[PDB]
Amino acid sequence: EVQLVESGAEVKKPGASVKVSCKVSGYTLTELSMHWVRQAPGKGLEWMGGFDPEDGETMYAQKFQGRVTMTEDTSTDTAYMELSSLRSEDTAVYYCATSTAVAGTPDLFDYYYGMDVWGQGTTVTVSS
Amino acid sequence: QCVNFTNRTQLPSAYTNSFTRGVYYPDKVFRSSVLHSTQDLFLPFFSNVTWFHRFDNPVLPFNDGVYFASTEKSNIIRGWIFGTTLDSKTQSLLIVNNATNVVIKVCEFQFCNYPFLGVYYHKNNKSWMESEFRVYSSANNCTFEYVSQPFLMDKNLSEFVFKNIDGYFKIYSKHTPINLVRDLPQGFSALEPLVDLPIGINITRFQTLLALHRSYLSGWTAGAAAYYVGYLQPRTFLLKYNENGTITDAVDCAL
Amino acid sequence: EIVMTQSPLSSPVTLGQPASISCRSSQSLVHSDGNTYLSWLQQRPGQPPRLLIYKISNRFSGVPDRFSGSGAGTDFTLKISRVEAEDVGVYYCTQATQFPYTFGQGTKVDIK
Ligand SMILES: *[C@@H]1O[C@H](CO)[C@@H](O[C@@H]2O[C@H](CO)[C@@H](O)[C@H](O)[C@H]2NC(C)=O)[C@H](O)[C@H]1NC(C)=O
Ligand SMILES: *[C@@H]1O[C@H](CO)[C@@H](O)[C@H](O)[C@H]1NC(C)=O
Ligand SMILES: *[C@@H]1O[C@H](CO)[C@@H](O)[C@H](O)[C@H]1NC(C)=O
Ligand SMILES: *[C@@H]1O[C@H](CO)[C@@H](O)[C@H](O)[C@H]1NC(C)=O
Ligand SMILES: *[C@@H]1O[C@H](CO)[C@@H](O)[C@H](O)[C@H]1NC(C)=O
Ligand SMILES: *[C@@H]1O[C@H](CO)[C@@H](O)[C@H](O)[C@H]1NC(C)=O
Repeated sequence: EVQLVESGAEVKKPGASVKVSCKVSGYTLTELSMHWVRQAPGKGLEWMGGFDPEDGETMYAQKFQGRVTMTEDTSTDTAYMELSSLRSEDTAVYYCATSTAVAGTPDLFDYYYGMDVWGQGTTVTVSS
Repeated sequence: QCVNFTNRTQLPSAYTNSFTRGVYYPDKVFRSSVLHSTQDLFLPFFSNVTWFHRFDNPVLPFNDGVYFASTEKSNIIRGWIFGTTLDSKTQSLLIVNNATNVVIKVCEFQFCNYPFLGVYYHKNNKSWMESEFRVYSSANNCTFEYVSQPFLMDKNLSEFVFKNIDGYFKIYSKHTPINLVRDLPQGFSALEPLVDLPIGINITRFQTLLALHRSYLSGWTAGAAAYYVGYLQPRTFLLKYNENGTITDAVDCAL
Repeated sequence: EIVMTQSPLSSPVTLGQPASISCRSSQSLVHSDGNTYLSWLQQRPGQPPRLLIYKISNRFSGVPDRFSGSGAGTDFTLKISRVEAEDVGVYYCTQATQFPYTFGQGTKVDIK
């Protein structure tokens, strides 16, 4: 069973980098399609971007393009996401979710698209 | 990445007859239509060979040499571990087979408590890979490597003989179609020499490597494999070479 | 972009009475492979959401059997048979067929 841990909550001057990390265990990071979801307080959670298991690697939202960059460290099994140019609206909780890239055995495997195991969320806060 | 498995049970083991299996070519000399008597490490005729049906793979002793046999088509059995203490204190031998080649590798392996070849899906290069970090945590000071054509291929019984004599690890093998699964077959089939490896290590124990794959529904769910293990003894055989140089019969001179 | 509408926005239900949660999709969620990749997620206060149901009706590892899913095409229902105290919180319906992945507005279920 996949288990996920997150990084610490963070504050900054606006106009700098973010490094939210998400370390998986039980399943290594190359077996997992990895997704990042933003939830604002008082609003429903919306999907920022994540892995596409076939015909490409990563897909992004249309409103987050030019900001969000996702990269995966296989050696530490850690998924990292960054986004520059922080606005005051961006203050949110950042859920890290994952799923198995395929479903089945080496005989008769089929591609799986989903949002299965969600880690806890880093609380990103833009402030003074 | 050693995977500690809970509720591990001992593998069921019965005892079967060996009949006349386990004979090999003792030298690389062609002989035609002769009766050649040789004294070597042979599996004795009609001996008790242990048949091993989440189960453990037992770390069996090596003794003077090991006859190994398997009747399976699922390709669970992928190779073997050889050594004495099977940690990073002394050297160890690892034989791993996959679909394209065989890797034989002598390093100072720190083997896992439950070693298995892990088959897992890789999304970046988009196919199922096999991880050798599931059998050992680390390999260092590695003195021998050898990559060759795989010898775990084609209902078909696969037979191996492993010896570790005067600096050389000798592997003999034979693959034969059989039509029964409960016992070892009757008839007679000599094992051709497969490889002579200039290893020069101490080997007192061995362990079979099984391939376990992810279910993608602990996480590693694969079927159990059955294999036959017998032990060679210093013993005099009389081998019958026909006109084409093939050992077609043998008599065990102590039986 | 596929938008999910979720009905009703809130649902007060007592202990043991079954409840139904409707999810409607503007686009038909059938994939090329054949599986329609819809999931029902449940979120508790102070807790990240966790997967209840994947692929319309298939139950995830460890979810209790008082959750069931049904429906097809563009019309989907989540049925809770016996409401207990552990089911309070927000429920979401999501797809995974066409990028970007989208979520419903979420419904709130309480005790009293
Ligand atoms: C089967 O085994 C061979 C031998 O280990 C693998 O081929 C090697 O793959 C590594 C990848 O890290 C390369 O660095 C080596 O150069 C390869 N060696 C050779 C001789 O090809 C192969 O990838 C394995 N195949 C599977 C499906 O596991
Ligand atoms: C050895 O073989 C004999 C012959 O059947 C059998 O009775 C005996 O139990 C076997 N012993 C062991 C230890 O396998
Ligand atoms: C796995 O990926 C590496 C790097 O992308 C590549 O070199 C290798 O060939 C891939 N494996 C196979 C079996 O093709
Ligand atoms: C072998 O590896 C060990 C660590 O595992 C190291 O202490 C030792 O120096 C190595 N032997 C060499 C480099 O000859
Ligand atoms: C070989 O290994 C055994 C088991 O550890 C040990 O008792 C024996 O002394 C070793 N022999 C040599 C020559 O190292
Ligand atoms: C030996 O070789 C000859 C000539 O190639 C062949 O006719 C015969 O079938 C072979 N086998 C035996 C058992 O004689």
